[PDB]
Amino acid sequence: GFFQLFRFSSSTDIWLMFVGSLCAFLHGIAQPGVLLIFGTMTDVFIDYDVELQELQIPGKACVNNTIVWTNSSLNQNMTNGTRCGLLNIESEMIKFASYYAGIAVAVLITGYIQICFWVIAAARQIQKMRKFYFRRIMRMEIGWFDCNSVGELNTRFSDDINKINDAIADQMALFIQRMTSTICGFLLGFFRGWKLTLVIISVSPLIGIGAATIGLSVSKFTDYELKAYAKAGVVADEVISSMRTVAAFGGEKREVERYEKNLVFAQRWGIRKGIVMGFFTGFVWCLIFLCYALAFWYGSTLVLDEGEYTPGTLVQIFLSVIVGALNLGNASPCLEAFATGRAAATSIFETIDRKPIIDCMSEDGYKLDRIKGEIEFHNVTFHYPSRPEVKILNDLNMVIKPGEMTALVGPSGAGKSTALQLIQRFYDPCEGMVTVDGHDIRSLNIQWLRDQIGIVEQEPVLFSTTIAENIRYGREDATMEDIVQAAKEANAYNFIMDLPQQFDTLVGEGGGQMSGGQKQRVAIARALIRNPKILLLDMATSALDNESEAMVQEVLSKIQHGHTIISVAHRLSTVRAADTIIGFEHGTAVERGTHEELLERKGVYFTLVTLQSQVRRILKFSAPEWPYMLVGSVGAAVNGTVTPLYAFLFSQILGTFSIPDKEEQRSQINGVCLLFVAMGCVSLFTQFLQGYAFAKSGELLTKRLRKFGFRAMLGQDIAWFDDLRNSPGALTTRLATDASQVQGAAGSQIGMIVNSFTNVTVAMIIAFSFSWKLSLVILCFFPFLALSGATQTRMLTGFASRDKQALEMVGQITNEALSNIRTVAGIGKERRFIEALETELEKPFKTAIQKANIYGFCFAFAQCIMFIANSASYRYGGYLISNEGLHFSYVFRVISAVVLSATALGRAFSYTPSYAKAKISAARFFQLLDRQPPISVYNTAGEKWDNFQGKIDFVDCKFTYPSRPDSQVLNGLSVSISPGQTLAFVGSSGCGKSTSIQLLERFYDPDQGKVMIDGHDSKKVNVQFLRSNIGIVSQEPVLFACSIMDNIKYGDNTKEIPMERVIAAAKQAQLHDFVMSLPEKYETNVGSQGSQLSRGEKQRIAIARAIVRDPKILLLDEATSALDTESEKTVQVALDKAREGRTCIVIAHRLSTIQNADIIAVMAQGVVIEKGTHEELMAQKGAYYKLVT
Ligand SMILES: C[C@H](CCC(=O)NCCS(=O)(=O)O)[C@H]1CC[C@H]2[C@@H]3[C@H](O)C[C@@H]4C[C@H](O)CC[C@]4(C)[C@H]3C[C@H](O)[C@]12C
Ligand SMILES: C[C@H](CCC(=O)NCCS(=O)(=O)O)[C@H]1CC[C@H]2[C@@H]3[C@H](O)C[C@@H]4C[C@H](O)CC[C@]4(C)[C@H]3C[C@H](O)[C@]12C
Repeated sequence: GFFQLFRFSSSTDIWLMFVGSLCAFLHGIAQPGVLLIFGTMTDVFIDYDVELQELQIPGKACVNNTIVWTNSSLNQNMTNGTRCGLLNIESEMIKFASYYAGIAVAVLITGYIQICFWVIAAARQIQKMRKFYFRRIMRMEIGWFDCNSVGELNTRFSDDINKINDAIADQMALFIQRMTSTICGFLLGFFRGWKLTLVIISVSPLIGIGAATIGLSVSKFTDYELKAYAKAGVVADEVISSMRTVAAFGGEKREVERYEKNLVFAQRWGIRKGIVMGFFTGFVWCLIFLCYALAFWYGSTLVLDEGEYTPGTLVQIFLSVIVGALNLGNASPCLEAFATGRAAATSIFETIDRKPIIDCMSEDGYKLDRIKGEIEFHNVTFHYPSRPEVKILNDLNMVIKPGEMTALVGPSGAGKSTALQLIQRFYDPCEGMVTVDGHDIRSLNIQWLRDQIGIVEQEPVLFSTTIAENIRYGREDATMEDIVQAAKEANAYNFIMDLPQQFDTLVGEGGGQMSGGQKQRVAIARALIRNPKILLLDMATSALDNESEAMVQEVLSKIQHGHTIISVAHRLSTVRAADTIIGFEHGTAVERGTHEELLERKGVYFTLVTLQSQVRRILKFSAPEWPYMLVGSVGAAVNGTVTPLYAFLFSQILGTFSIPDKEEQRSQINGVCLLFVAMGCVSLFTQFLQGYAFAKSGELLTKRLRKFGFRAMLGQDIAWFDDLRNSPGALTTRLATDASQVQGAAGSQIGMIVNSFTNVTVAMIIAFSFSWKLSLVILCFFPFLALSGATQTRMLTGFASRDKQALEMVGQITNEALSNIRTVAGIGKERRFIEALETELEKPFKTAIQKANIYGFCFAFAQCIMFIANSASYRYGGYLISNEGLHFSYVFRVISAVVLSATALGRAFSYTPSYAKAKISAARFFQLLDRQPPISVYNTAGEKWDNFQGKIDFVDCKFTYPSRPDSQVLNGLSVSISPGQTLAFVGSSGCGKSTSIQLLERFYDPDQGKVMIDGHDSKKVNVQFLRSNIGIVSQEPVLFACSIMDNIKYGDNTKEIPMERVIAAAKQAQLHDFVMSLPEKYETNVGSQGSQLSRGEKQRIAIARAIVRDPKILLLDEATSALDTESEKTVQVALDKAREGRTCIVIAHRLSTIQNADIIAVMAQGVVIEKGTHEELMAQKGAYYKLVT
């Protein structure tokens, strides 16, 4: 519902929203209410000019000029005596100039209450809706998190509640003043004259449809432009990310064709954005100017003869129906903000109240002292609440006698993580209650249950604090003398001394965190500090480095002793010294014995061991765009004069109700309300042209500035893609958003700087030609009105709404308590993370009570400055009607041409992309285009034409990784070759040998120690002619968003694009029978949407992508890392076939790949020591000799 968004309001938060309600009803009557003054004020100007200029003729009775020449100082001689000083102008303008000055004060102080008492009174609810939501989201099960994301529960905390902030706070008071001004705008048009407002009201829904689709079409075309660019920004976001393989196959010159062709969709919603917002700006415009010629043409007849409308109330019923039909349609961009919020709060308001099964309640249970360490599982059966169509635990039965160890052993997945997880009560058994020393796991306090058990996880995860209270989370009572007791027994005390500081070393997450073998040593102290009676460690040393494996398993196996331990094993050589291994095969704990009762029986421990335990820059660049920017700047000089030519002409029709002969008010008033018809029906056209051409110039620019941008980003060094800051998740935001900022320094500045030069010139010239002594009063208020035109269209600096970067500290304390929810529930309490959010949630609240009276202020001073500009300048205008002798038509033409072009000179300076961020956004593309990287594909290709035959010979290759500071030395070595053999590097692990063959292409170059191709050097061997003859294969395979054949097709775009060699390399590369076992012949699309392949049998595409070429050197760099050796043997047949006449370098990490082939040189320092074939690894140690020793 919608009025259910107002729930979380205390009693002091419904009165703070009610004095803002009747100050938004009371501000919202002054916009048609001030027409009551201007109605009756242009009638006292015009009842004075009649008796002035009728006295300006010595005509009819000159012995008594009707009344005038002092016939009021007599006694009773005035039978018609109105033509005297009855109508004193100067004493009447003071009776009007203090009418505006009262509205100016009573709209400054109610335009401040209505928008300070709705941003305060609705940034006080969200501090309570973003707080109940996080308190009940932590009391869920663990099962509710298994079918919800982390990234979906983190846009429903900062991106979704920021939509029911926009519906409650700002757009509600600023709605109800746009609704009580379109009620009083029509009703104060009826009560004056009923028949003269009924004709205008028939076109009044046509002026309001057209002005409700300008506001509703700015914030609705950003749904399309994100959804019409990203059909093409998913092509150049999967080439920059997979950048190693587009280089080595040479598809640089053609990949930008598949991005240029996909790009015109952004070129089409850009041109149909400056038409719809362009044409409908004219269709409002024309319909105002054609409506002035309907209330002054047919409205003249009623005031010309009828007489039942003085000409004041002919411009007062008319200007109040117009201003009550703009404000009707203008309340539609905020009647969208109500329904965006209403539809998007159904997910928050559901999660606030669910009351699920297990939680943090301290009532319903039986707290039980003296647990004797009894664990019992009755006959259970279990289902995950994500994939419920399986019985994971199939009728389990196990007992755990207290005192000593207990194992739990499976083949590969039998009771991997679920069987150890029921006992600390994360999930519930649907049958078979499980019990601990009497009564079962339910009917107990969960706060009591989770204090005995202490778990050691698979992976170590640590919170962002320091190592003092990263241990103190378990059992908060314990002291600094007592933490170190567990910090030594877990063997971190020798890490306490050798540390840059003691007990405050902020290396939790925002510091330099250490290795997993010394992160696992922190969690043991968290589990020992609480004095537990149960232990549970589930593959503790699983994802870490095996050097640490020795010392951390000594702490579990030998140091820990004294009570129950239920510990599974990463490998069974550790769990041999056990009490009762209760391992199993499927679902039911079958063995229940030691290794000697299974010396005669099968089990899964006596089974498994036999197979495992055996600016001028822009305009010159926008060169072909001279026709559109010229027709767009002739059409921007005609609708820049329509703002000061209206004011020259409205005061013309407002003066010719003071021409004395009654017939002249039928043909002078008709030949001026005919110029409005030629002013609307032109500005319906030229407003369209000024919007069409400038959304075609700067659109066809920014389609072309992406094509030149994406080529000169593609063909460069590999050594700056892997630079630190411009990572491929943040380079394609420089090419999506940042390439449209340049549009505001060529195309659209011309439509502001010539739409202002023929605006604030023709307005001054009309102003200064008539009354230069009145034009200097109102021109003092001139800068303060361009602020009321730049705020009327509303993105003034004064919104202060880019304080999202104070919600990032809130957005990190909510992520490190929800992305690791396994280790918060099972360890200690989540009570601190429902006290470390609610502390932190003050700093965005204080910056939404400091914004609530700056946007509160500058909304009112940009609303009371026109009403005081007419107060100090109609006042002085009456000083000149009566004393200095000018006409009354020359006040309306001077006071209204510098304010009618003072609001339009600031309304057009907010509809233009700013210029500060467009003179530097085009200053980083113009350096990206004009950049000369030292190695690149686009070079004029020389230094070529050598018949290769793979004679690639190394001489002392010292290397650095000269971009990323990984080391200062990578291993220098020198290996020669003859064509047809192997280099076969095996040895060190970290960046020593694989760098040297990632060096092999034109990727990196040696600073020293130059290499040869055929006696040449790889600074004077070109990139294009070398790379035709290599063949690489990578570690992670990557296949593009195409079919099976098309990636096989992708191997060579250099030649005539082959079909003939796919058949010859189908049965060679061992895919000829898997390409026939498919749902379709070759159109199996495996990119992003179809059924995904296995990496173990995607390698067979990754090898086969190379061999469609005619390579002279292979680069078999680190394939075949599939963890199932059945599928490894399938591709191991495939690597053996890509040989017999081709140079190879195969690293062969798993040593069964080929051994007797050729030399083995690299080592830990990588020095060439063994230039020898495989028979020389007996007297000196080699690859196989180390693992057998
Ligand atoms: C009629 C309005 C003036 C009354 C007013 O001040 N309302 C309160 C201001 S708000 O609640 O804070 O927006 C103004 C404000 C916004 C104006 C519109 C917007 O500026 C959008 C375009 C701008 C074009 O230059 C003219 C047509 C137009 C479609 C404008 C017509 C008209 O002058 C509007 C509708
Ligand atoms: C007259 C209307 C209300 C403001 C006003 O001038 N009232 C005079 C009384 S007082 O001084 O406030 O006392 C305003 C509101 C919207 C305005 C119109 C819109 O801004 C659209 C265009 C804008 C062009 O610059 C001028 C013509 C015009 C068609 C405007 C004429 C006039 O200024 C309108 C109709």
